[PDB]
Amino acid sequence: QSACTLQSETHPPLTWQKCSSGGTCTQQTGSVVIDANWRWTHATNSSTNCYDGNTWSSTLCPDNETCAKNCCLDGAAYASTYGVTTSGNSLSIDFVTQSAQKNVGARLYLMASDTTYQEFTLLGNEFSFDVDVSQLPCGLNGALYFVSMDADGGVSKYPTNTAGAKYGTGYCDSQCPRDLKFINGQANVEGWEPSSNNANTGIGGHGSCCSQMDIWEANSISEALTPHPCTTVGQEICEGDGCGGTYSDNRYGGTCDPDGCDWNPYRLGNTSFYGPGSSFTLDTTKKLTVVTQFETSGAINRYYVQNGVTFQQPNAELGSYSGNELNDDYCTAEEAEFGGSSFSDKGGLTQFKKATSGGMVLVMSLWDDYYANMLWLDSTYPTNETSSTPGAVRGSCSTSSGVPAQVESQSPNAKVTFSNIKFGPIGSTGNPSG
Ligand SMILES: O=[N+]([O-])c1ccc(O[C@@H]2O[C@H](CO)[C@@H](O[C@@H]3O[C@H](CO)[C@@H](O)[C@H](O)[C@H]3O)[C@H](O)[C@H]2O)cc1
Ligand SMILES: O=[N+]([O-])c1ccc(O[C@@H]2O[C@H](CO)[C@@H](O[C@@H]3O[C@H](CO)[C@@H](O)[C@H](O)[C@H]3O)[C@H](O)[C@H]2O)cc1
Ligand SMILES: *[C@@H]1O[C@H](CO)[C@@H](O)[C@H](O)[C@H]1NC(C)=O
Ligand SMILES: [Co+2]
Ligand SMILES: [Co+2]
Repeated sequence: QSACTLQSETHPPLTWQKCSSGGTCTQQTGSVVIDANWRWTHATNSSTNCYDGNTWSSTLCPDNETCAKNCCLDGAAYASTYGVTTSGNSLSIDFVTQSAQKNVGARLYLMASDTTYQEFTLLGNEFSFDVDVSQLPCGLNGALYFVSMDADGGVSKYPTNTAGAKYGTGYCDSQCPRDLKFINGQANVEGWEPSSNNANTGIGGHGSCCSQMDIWEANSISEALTPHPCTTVGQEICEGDGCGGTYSDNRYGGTCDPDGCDWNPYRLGNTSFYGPGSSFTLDTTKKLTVVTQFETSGAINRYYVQNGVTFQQPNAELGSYSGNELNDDYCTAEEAEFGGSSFSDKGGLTQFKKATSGGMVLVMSLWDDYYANMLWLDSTYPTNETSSTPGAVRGSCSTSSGVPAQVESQSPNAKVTFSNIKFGPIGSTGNPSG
């Protein structure tokens, strides 16, 4: 797609800290950009929509190439349309925003310039952020994560994409998402099927795969840390059901692991660690700090800080594994005890290290789940299982929770706030900000 300018595009500014092994930190100034799927897509020469509701224009978009030629992405009114605001080092995303139309959530990328994404090399480094999840009930997910996207949003590889990172192009993740309207400089109208339960979305014949580090998927009830490897590290198109992921009938596709080696302290047995109020170690009614460290072995370490008190990731015992480091032994014990082979099939932490060794883009989002109601995060899943099934219970939410239309109606003013991002060598991000 190209870019149009009927609506101006001004990326909300966002600062973050780059910290040094020598003990200082230096402020960086970036901005955030909303993903292309949230934008108005219209004809290059008029205001006629190329996509509306969950249907493509059959005349403007008779095939993927003609559609991309005929159509452009336009600018975003971040606050008034999308409920996205920033202030200094803080980013807030509202759940439902009513303007001329209803918007639900957002997916945002951290930019280096107004036309390029910021890249981070995670291996050897740590990433810290503060989060307020107090206004995230059952069924919602405020996510902070990394994906192996191109810094230019795909422009250099696919010159029929001239919109680029400035307009939030080039997304990929371990779900190999097929809901994307543009992939590799072409539309995704071919094979498009509208969602039966979402007036604004559908699933196309192509998806966009790449490695994904889910630092944080969470609400006020549950949180999870999950690396996802793919057989090809970076962005790659996939065809139909070969994509696997949420958007295919068979979740286990050809290249990415859509489940990951997940670590949810509640799921692992510690039901007192994270939740609302003073009965939990971490009180989710209050802001907390989350630090994630990528040691060069390929293992992942985690600690939290709240009100000046520090907590390592809680210990877990699972099969022959015992500890709090997310390492090969944890991931293979998890597959043995909970079931499945997707993570190991796609090459495990060894394959995942190939992604963290290179650059990845920072993503922050807020979403509800039109496929499984977020039950995998915060409830019992599958819902016919009980506490006697290892790993079935992931949080205390009812198995009836998280119906999108219901939570959108009942909790439209839900929101997530991410703030105080700090990145640098392991051991550096707790030092004084600059
Ligand atoms: O009996 N089993 O073997 C079994 C295992 C797992 C089952 O549910 C799957 O659980 C995964 C881990 O919670 C889920 O993966 C998560 O999916 C999210 C949505 O796509 C994604 O954002 C997250 O990163 C990922 O870890 C998966 O969705 C469940 O199907 C069921 C039975
Ligand atoms: O030793 N510490 O590091 C430490 C940190 C935080 C502590 O308490 C928390 O302090 C927060 C900031 O003052 C409080 O949050 C603020 O509460 C206000 C009143 O409700 C509210 O208006 C504001 O928006 C909010 O940020 C929090 O309640 C405290 O628990 C203590 C020690
Ligand atoms: C949960 O984790 C916290 C922090 O490590 C710990 O103090 C507490 O004892 C744990 N509780 C259970 C039931 O494992
Ligand atoms: Co094709
Ligand atoms: Co280690």
